[PDB]
Amino acid sequence: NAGVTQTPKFQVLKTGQSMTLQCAQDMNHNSMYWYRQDPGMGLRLIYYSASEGTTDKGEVPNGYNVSRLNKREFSLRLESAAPSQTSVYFCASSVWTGEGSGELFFGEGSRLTVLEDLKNVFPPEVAVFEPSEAEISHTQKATLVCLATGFYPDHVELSWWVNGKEVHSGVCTDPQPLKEQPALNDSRYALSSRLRVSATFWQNPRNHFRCQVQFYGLSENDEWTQDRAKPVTQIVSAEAWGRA
Amino acid sequence: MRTHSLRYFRLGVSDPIHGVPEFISVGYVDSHPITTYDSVTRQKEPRAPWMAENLAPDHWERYTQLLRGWQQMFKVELKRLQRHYNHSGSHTYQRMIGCELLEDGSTTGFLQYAYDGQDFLIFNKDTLSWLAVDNVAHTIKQAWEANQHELLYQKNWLEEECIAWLKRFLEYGKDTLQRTEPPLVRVNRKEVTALFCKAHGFYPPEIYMTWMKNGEEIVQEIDYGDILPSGDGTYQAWASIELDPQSSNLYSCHVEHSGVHMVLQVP
Amino acid sequence: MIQRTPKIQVYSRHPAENGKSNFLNCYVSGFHPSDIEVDLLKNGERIEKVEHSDLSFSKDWSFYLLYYTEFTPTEKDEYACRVNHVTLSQPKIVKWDRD
Amino acid sequence: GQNIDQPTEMTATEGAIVQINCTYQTSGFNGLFWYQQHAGEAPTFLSYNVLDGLEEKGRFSSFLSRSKGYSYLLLKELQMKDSASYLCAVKDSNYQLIWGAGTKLIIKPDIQNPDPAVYQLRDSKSSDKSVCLFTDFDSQTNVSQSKDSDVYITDKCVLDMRSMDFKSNSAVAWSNKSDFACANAFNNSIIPEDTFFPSPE
Ligand SMILES: O=c1oc2c(O)c(O)cc3c(=O)oc4c(O)c(O)cc1c4c23
Ligand code: NA
Ligand code: NA
Ligand code: NA
Repeated sequence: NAGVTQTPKFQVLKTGQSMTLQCAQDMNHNSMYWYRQDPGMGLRLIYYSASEGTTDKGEVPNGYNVSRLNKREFSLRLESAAPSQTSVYFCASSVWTGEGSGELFFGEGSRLTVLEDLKNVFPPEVAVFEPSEAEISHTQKATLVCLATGFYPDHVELSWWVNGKEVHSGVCTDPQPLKEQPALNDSRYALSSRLRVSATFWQNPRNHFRCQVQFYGLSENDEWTQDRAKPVTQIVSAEAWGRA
Repeated sequence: MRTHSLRYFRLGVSDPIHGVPEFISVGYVDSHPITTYDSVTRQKEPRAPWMAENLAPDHWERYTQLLRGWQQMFKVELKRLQRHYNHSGSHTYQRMIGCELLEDGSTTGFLQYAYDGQDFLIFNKDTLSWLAVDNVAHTIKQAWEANQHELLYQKNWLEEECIAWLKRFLEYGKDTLQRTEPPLVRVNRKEVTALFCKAHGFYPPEIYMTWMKNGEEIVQEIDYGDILPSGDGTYQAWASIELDPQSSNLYSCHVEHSGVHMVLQVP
Repeated sequence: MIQRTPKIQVYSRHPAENGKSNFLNCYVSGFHPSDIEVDLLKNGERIEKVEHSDLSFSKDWSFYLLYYTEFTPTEKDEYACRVNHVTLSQPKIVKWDRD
Repeated sequence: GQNIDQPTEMTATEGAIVQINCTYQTSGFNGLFWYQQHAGEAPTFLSYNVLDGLEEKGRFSSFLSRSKGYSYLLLKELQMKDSASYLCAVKDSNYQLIWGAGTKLIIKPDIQNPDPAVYQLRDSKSSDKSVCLFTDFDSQTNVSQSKDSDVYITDKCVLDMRSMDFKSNSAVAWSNKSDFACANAFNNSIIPEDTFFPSPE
């Protein structure tokens, strides 16, 4: 029971480039769909597959094409990527289509940014800041903060690691990133996150905290001509230890 | 307005002969075919011109994809029936769904399935339940009746969506569906001696003919021909009664058709 | 499955007066399953140009068909309909009783 | 012209009732669905109505009037985990789904012992930025975006320390500007008057 498995979860493309989006479902469904989610609009169907052996267009097929390879898989293909195709893509499936009450089962989404140039891609700078002593005295709690700044596109996953294991209790990361220069259509982003722990936990000196940002960017095949380092997919981290 | 009905028919065949399709589906507005699809063309197409002329290629394209899905659903469902019957060889499976707009404005709706040409499951959209004729059907019922939502969907469709389509199609095809062509009714004798009441040339095909004797409805003594297509958009029929050699009687043919009643006395 | 055998009815589109073009109809109905073969005969020979309707569905789950050919009846000529089904051990022939 | 219209965003309070509307003008009607979409994640099925009336599924109920073209999703006894978008969808006469734009549901936490304050966090030897934390205030406070171009201020965010069943609001301000201080970081925001500003050392 995997449900609907689609890949990749993130992708940076240059204008005119090619890309295929994978989608599989292990549920023995017959109908599969490819949707496109954009801000301020309802979902929009690109292509659909009523059963194995047939596909047909949807509301927005131009610039895309598809292949129902077998009963399990349904692939969506861009062939000359274009900026307006920057979007989050969701593959979905139902037992049948043309039934009335059947719900849709969705994949995790695939997020594509299409760019004229790659000279705007940037990995995030990550820094960790340690609790205010004033805070510990006043509230008996310690809040560490992590800042990830100057990244582009917005393809990041921020996790906290405490003593080498991921933690979620006590975390709050921004739901939306901050455009570091709102006026610009290509401004870079900042993202903040917060770990609050008890003063006692912070005051043990063997306790180790690390904030980690996974950035999805360029790959071996993409061309790079800039002076700075190639913004490849990479993990950037920052840490702090407890202070007695 | 006379009574009108819309019906969709599906047929599946488990081991079809060379050529013969394993799936067929046809729509009717009253007695007129309006839509067809089958597993060899794999395309839904109008069988009525006032269909083709009033629905854009997008409709046929959309329903073509749905019928390719329904064909497969039927293949699967019939595989299941035949294996729980433990049946070898070729067997058939059928569906019918649709609705009636009666003359007084009230409506009806119906959905049922058949296996080997006998009743298998009949829907009752007022109790929201299925009737099963045997224990293979009983197992489909327990399964279908557990998706309370899917039955609610069928009740909505039979009651609102079906009726809405039928109203739409009645308008597209009104020059055909709402015309009246009264019948040409004669009488004649045939060898015992028999009175044959023949009518022909009429549309729609709903017609009632009966023989009366001295003002009483000779019945069980009447012999009813069927209503038959003439080949040109109209229908014929007849009824015969058998004459008594021993006493004279006043025999008269009665025909009702589209709100008009006709009486031919036999001198 | 219960296999139902076809009811066969041979008749003309209009009342046939000798010498006047008409249409000869063989209507085959109530059969199940749907495999069927129909031929119109002239004096026992099969007619080549014979048109037919699509297979049709009845509420009781059986099927009907209409086979027809334009023709002009004469005193001498005799016309039949020849039907074959899986419920039929051999062909069944039904003459067109003009009377 | 088929359209579905749902409100863009709604704010209710933790533990309260909220009712999300969805009105539709469609070509036929074969059912109206509700889906839930957590931020960053996939939509999941919540409910389905095709006849008229109300159906109850736990803390969620969903209503439908076919005559009026109208459905609502009613969320009882609100919880922070209910913060998401809610998407309504209608099957039309041709069984093809038409999707509303979605309603963002924001849940204000019930802050039991407010203690609003702004703290200076320790500089990092690996960064040139100074970092201020506005924290522990009531849900009634709103945090404004920076007015100075080299000051950056995040919106508010709710943290849950489940070990102590404790919840706090917080927002972050930072800058590498010389003139930058915590005492002046949130000066474009209407903060509580009792806000703690520890002496700066
Ligand atoms: O809207 C419908 O259009 C149809 C067609 O156009 C058709 O050719 C065949 C069918 C058919 O077999 O079954 C149907 C249903 O059970 C149903 O609930 C709705 C429809 C059809 C249908
Ligand atoms: Na359901
Ligand atoms: Na009759
Ligand atoms: Na019929």
